[PDB]
Formats: sequence, C-alpha cells, structure tokens
Amino acid sequence: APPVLTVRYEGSERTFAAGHDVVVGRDLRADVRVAHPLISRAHLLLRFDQGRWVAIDNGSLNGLYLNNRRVPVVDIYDAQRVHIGNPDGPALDFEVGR
Repeated sequence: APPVLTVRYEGSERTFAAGHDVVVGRDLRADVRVAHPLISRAHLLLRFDQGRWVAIDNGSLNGLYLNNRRVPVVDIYDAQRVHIGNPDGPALDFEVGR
C-alpha cells in the first residue's frame, strides 16, 4: 500500500520501500552515498511516517536545504528536489510511486 520512494543522486538511482529508515550520507555503507566533504557520514534519514515520506536532517553539520531554506525535515508528497550541505551542495531528487 505505501508508495515506494525513489532517490536520484548524481546519475544514480535507488528505490526504497516503507518500513526501515534509509541513510543518506558520506558513509561508505550509506544506502545513498554522497562523498562530498560537506556531507556527514549519516547526513539524512529517509522514512515513511504518518502516511508520507520524509527526509530528516540527522543532526548533520552542514544541513538540509529546500529552496534556499535550511530545514530540519522535508515532507515528500509527490516529487521534490533538495540540497544537502549547502544551498548549492549535492542535490537529491525524490520521486514517490512507480
């Protein structure tokens, strides 16, 4: 029933099902690995909660940005582009559903 979440980063795609937290970050073992030094090892958590996908800033040093606003969380209803590390840091494209 819950839609899957596709994450597009720098020519890569990964697709996740609701039920376990997804890690975005610099860690070699991250589900979505982003190597730029602005990025913390476990920079974001992605998860399906209360009926929607969310991207959560996991107490990162350099943060999560939506349209030049630094935010602790981004709600992903259908489609969304965010930046991590800076307003012009690595971009993540989110897409909900198949």
